[PDB]
Amino acid sequence: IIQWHGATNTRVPFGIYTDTANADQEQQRIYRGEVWNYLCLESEIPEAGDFRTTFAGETPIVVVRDADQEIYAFENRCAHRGALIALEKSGRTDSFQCVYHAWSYNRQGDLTGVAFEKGVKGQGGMPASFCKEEHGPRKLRVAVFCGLVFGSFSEDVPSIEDYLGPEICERIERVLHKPVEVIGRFTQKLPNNWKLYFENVKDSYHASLLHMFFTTFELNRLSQKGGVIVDESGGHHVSYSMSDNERYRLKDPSLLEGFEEFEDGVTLQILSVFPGFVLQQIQNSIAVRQLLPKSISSSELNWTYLGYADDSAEQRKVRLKQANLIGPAGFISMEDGAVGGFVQRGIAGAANLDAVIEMGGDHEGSSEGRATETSVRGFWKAYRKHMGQEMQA
Amino acid sequence: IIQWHGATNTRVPFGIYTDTANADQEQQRIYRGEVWNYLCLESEIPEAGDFRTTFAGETPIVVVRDADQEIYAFENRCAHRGALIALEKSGRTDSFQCVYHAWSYNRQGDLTGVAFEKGVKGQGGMPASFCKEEHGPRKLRVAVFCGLVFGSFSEDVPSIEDYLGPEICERIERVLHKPVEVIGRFTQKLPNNWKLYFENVKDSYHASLLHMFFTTQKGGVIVDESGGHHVSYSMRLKDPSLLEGFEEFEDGVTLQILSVFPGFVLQQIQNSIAVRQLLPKSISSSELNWTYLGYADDSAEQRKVRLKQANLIGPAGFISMEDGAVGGFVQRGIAGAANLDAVIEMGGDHEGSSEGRATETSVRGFWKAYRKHMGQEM
Amino acid sequence: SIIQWHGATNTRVPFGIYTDTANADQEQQRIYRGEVWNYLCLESEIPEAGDFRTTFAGETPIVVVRDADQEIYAFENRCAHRGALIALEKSGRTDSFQCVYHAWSYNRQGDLTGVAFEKGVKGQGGMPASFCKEEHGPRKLRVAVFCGLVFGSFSEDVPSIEDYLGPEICERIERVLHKPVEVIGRFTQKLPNNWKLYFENVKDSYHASLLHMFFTTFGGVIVDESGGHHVSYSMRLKDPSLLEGFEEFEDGVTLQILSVFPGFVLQQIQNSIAVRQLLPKSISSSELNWTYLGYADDSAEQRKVRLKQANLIGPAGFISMEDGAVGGFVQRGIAGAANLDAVIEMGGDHEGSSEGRATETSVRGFWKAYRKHMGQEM
Amino acid sequence: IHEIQIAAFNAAYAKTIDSDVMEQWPTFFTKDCHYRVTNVDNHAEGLAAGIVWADSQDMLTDRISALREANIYERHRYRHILGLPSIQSADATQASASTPFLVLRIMHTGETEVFASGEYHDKFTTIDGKLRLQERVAVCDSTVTDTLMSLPL
Amino acid sequence: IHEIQIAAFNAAYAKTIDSDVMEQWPTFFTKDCHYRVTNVDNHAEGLAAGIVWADSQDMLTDRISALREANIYERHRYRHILGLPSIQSADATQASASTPFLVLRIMHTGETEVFASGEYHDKFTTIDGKLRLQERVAVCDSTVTDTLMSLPL
Amino acid sequence: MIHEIQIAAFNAAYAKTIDSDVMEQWPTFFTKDCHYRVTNVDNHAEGLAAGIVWADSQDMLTDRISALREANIYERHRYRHILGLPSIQSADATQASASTPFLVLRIMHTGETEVFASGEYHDKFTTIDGKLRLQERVAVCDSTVTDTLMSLPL
Ligand code: FES
Ligand code: FES
Ligand code: FES
Ligand SMILES: [Fe+2]
Ligand SMILES: [Fe+2]
Ligand SMILES: [Fe+2]
Repeated sequence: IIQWHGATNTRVPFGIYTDTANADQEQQRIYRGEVWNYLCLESEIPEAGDFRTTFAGETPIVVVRDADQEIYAFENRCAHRGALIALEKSGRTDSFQCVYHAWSYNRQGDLTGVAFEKGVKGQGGMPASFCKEEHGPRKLRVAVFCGLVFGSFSEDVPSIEDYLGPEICERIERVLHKPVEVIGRFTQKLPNNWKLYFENVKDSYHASLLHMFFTTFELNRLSQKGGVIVDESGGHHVSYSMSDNERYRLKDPSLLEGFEEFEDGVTLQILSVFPGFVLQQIQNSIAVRQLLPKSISSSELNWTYLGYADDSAEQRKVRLKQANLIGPAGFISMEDGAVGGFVQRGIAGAANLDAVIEMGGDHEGSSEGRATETSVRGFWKAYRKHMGQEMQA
Repeated sequence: IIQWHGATNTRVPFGIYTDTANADQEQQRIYRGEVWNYLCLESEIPEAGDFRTTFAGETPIVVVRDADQEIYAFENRCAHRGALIALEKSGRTDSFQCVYHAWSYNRQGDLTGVAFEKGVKGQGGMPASFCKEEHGPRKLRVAVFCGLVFGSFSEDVPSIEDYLGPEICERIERVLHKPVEVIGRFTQKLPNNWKLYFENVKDSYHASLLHMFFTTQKGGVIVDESGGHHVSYSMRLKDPSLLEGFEEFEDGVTLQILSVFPGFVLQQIQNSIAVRQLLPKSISSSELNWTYLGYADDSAEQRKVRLKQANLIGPAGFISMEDGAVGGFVQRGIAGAANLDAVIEMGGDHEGSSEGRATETSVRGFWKAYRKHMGQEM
Repeated sequence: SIIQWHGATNTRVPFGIYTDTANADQEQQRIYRGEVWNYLCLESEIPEAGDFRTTFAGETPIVVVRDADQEIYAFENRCAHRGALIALEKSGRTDSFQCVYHAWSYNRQGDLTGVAFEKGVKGQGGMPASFCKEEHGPRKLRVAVFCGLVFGSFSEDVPSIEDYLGPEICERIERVLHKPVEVIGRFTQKLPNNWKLYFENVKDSYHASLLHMFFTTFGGVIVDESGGHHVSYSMRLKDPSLLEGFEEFEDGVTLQILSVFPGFVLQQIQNSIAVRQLLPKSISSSELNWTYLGYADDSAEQRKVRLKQANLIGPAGFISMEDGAVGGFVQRGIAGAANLDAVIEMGGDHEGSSEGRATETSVRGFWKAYRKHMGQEM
Repeated sequence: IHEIQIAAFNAAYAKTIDSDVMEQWPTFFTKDCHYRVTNVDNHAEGLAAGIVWADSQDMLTDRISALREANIYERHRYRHILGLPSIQSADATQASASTPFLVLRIMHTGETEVFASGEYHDKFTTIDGKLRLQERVAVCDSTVTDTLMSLPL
Repeated sequence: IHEIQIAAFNAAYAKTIDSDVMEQWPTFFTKDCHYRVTNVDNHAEGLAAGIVWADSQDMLTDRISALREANIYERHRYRHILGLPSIQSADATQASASTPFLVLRIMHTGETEVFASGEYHDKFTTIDGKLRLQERVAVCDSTVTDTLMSLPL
Repeated sequence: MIHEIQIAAFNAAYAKTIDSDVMEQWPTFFTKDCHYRVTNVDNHAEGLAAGIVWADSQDMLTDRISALREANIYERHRYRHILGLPSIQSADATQASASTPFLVLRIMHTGETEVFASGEYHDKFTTIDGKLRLQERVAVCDSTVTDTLMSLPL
């Protein structure tokens, strides 16, 4: 049914974007497997009891700051009959208590209380064989890296620094180097399979072809070196780009003027981490994105826009202006939203055929130049490894 | 998958609420098996030719009064090419006639006319091997009990009386003792598999836990022999007339909730009387049809009391609003847990009548009847 | 099993054929992308070099385009790189097609013409030396044009259009499309049913004066060789200018409705001329695209006649409105009956004409063609 | 003629259709009116056909007659939600105006959907007392109609 | 006492519910008010029951209290889109009118649906200067409520 | 004095400009020095400043419309706005603080209609040479979700 052409990722079967049994396996082997799922920023849950609800793949999750200053995460599912435990997007709690029969849970998600556990007036309640310690939602391992909070179902996933690898760690560190502040949340519903979007974000090939904004309004743009890094797993990547004045056939060029801040020269750094996290820096526009599967045919992109806690009002205003480049109405980003749906619909009659991904060769290693699909093939290397779909060469 | 842990109803596999192939078998083995499906009240079709269109499970039904008080029910499906026969929620008719090709049907669902059956000009028409007699929608057995009309596709289903059993029959009789009148209809669409609402109505355990209104009483539960049917009973507002009522029952029971597999509820809360019909719609949705009742003999002061008490029930019920959403929280909480099990052990594995709140006996009771109908006992 | 035929006869149709989603995938393979001709558009709608329209064959998106040699070409709307739709407009005019994703470009035949950065940029990246453009492109269709009707097929083996139509169909088409036509409106009607119920409907002479009561208030059919195609022929209003007409066909035929497997209709009802394209969408929904026509030679009075008669057709038509709904009556009447059969026994199957009022020979004809194509014969 | 007079006439027009007092709907038009239901694509290309096409009040009455007496369809209602009219030109007795609209359809069995939206393109005139339509063309945003269109917009 | 009068009351009624400043909702009614939410079916057959049924301002105050402090539901908001009212009769102080409404529900999670539509059947009085509802009956076009109704229409 | 009906006729011209895709006129509803932003109730409750669109000059608006015409790739589609009656917070003869409910439907060129956004505009109006002009418009959307992309402004 779901057959890869060969051992390379130069050919992807179009059926991988519409097969529902395959999508169920994604939930077991990816989302609840040996990966780290992006939950939220530490700064968004700073006081003891502060929690947010979100997802890992399809599975609802709660993430919460406890009184020892650590962050815990568990499955958002009551151990009695399955009810969501936490019903708010965010809030502040002592204990969690399921609304349905008042079972109680501490901030690690251990079951602490069962209504009428030992009966009322000597009648009913639980058998002796019911032990509260044997009954709770699944707990996630939690890792914090530069304020990014990630969760995993698996006791066997590598530590976060090892999962990420050295190249990715340093580049996360380069942007997330001092306190940040959330300045905006927006969600984009995508009309495609989650994978079309994650491929797209890795896809340096389309940067100056799909997105015409820069070429359209360019007058005096100084030219840049572009490259791609892929970690050894293949699952993670960074895309980067690096008179005196840039000039644009724009009535208000302020849109595009900013200030040096990275001591860097890198004007664009887009970083992805398997299976669904993005950190971006586009001049002074900083953001994180969380990508979640929703049905075989749709997914969700959750954006968190950032400034730095030390921003001056002027600097802030630069970020707020550059933000027009990104998000659902981004001068760049609006197009990333639609293009996966173009693929989802172009392949309607083609579930037996394959995508051709041959730019920059047949492997998944780092590369100078944008005219490569190495980071795309990279995604599928990590995908096929989690999924048990590798082939002998 | 939809694997039961063992013969116990202490563990229910979460997949039972999501597996579409199981749902199809529910349609064959429950709705069109040995059950009684609730259709409507006899007073809602009082005159010959009064009909209503409803469902048994997924299957559309016509229920209709004919001559001499007789009520009949059949599949709302033309025996020609399968068009709905009756297109109205309710009306009054001599004859059913299909709008497609003008086949007609009596009040019992027998085929009584085929357009151009004999041909026209001895051109075309049916072959001589064609007997109106041998073509018809499926007919349902009909049963009336204290005004409640029920329908079954099954010739082997026991009598309405044996199906309910004696306990349930008396508790039905208790509320439906004299003529009733419909004072309102509302439908509440539920964002869960039907089974979650049904377990919820039988779930005495949440009563005073989920519903934090009804505190700002001796309890107990009857379960029938099969497990399918159940009774729950109990015996700083600025305008507290919401809660003022009057004695009406010889017995001081102030709450009787009663369920009949696979989707019928009779409620008495104070002076608030209602019937509920639960219908599956998709794997993750269902529909609950409310009929609010008074008695024919209500005084004007009495009717008004029902009208204010209704604030407790229905889609915006101070109680019932919570019963609507809670199945949806289950449906969504288990999104990542199809291979795991609901833990249903309050009051052990007992599946019979009990006194007290701290049990889930009638919930397990529903699973015993369900696995019986579905052929999923171990 | 819900799709098991009852015999080699087409007098029984299994109701599961309208709901089984594996079977619908097979339809895509064996009908839409098999030995058929799918209607795309009129040649007059794409009259100049480079003019194109996007449409579907079955579920598969298509581009249909005029080139400089006066010829018309059609190819799958799928970029041979990663799958994006190529053309995103319903209609336009272009030199080359270019994918918006990574700017691969195609000629008006659908060959891949250009790969962005095939040889890298600044000598970095690009394709391997083994890559070859010639080896990648979307599936190209055969195109046939008959009396301005543009059809497309994916199959090398489909008969020529005239042979596919048969002689009787060809002349009935030639009778309506004899001089230049002009589009006078487009409307789409989404149908709440499986496509096959609509296509059966259009062939169903039996319903004509039963379902549609407009005429009593205020026959004859032919099937092709295949069964696939058919023809239906006919030889108190405050303002009766609605039905006022004029002679234009030198034969007195006042109604000619003609269908071409698996989803083209050409209709003439008095002076109301239209083409219909029927496209499947999901298992239980389809789409009916109406193209209202006039003759290029219409006078003003003639044209206004067409405009007025159009009140008979389309989504609000005095006839058509009932055609759009009746499919959904069948789709919903069979909800509990996936296991049962449509009964299609009316009229005899023979060489030549039949009286339309009392036969189902055209419907049976659809099923003979269908089973043939689907490999479902017995 | 001000926008709120047209708004007021629009309220009555909409109320008429929404409450299924359909026999009153023709009375809103002159004896020799044009009424048409169409969409933006047709409008854009100057195509003249309509889903409904009438050039007299009589034809509207007949359409309604047929709804009452002949046509078979499942019961459903509309809900019209109109915006403020825009006037392109107006006298003391005539106006060209457009009005944005949204029409929900609620099947008798309960389902509610956005059935149509767009703007009416109107020519208005004053007979005696109040406003009267000489032309109303409903230019619908969508080229798609779900199932059938039985009540006029 | 005309349309724009009523429309302006409605706007503030709607702003009240929509902006979750719900404590003030009951102040829109007289102390001896009638408030019912029903549907066209119930209304056509003269059936009196209400999804909500109140015959005093205080009863409404309690609904809002139950909503703030007692009842369990997932966070959501409403968005009212009202059409222009239409007057059956008016004097200087007392009015019968009806306003068409659409009410969208937006879950806190993001999903928007048409949740209810219909007309308000209204009885207005004056209470020194400012308009007040004697009676509002929200007559819904649909007999179906999705999941639950907690905020008033 | 600025009253509710000057604002509503202003809103109707605003909507008409977008719905009919005469988008070159949209920026002229605004002062040279305007603020325009598109946001959602959550950002507004928590005081967050970012916008899906964020403009502090008319020129910013014009630039947006130019990108729409010349640069950006998107499937064609239309909006239909349905506006309710404004209510005015503050007001004199030149200026008003005001709010107006909106519904925006998106209709794809292929036919689908969906409720695309709903909420309220939060306006600061001034008067230049006779009629209104927005010094500030903040579209506060009831939903945090945008379907696919937002191309046309609200
Ligand atoms: S489902 Fe949570 S306490 Fe019962
Ligand atoms: S389907 Fe009912 S008469 Fe033909
Ligand atoms: S998908 Fe068409 S160029 Fe890449
Ligand atoms: Fe991009
Ligand atoms: Fe309850
Ligand atoms: Fe017909």
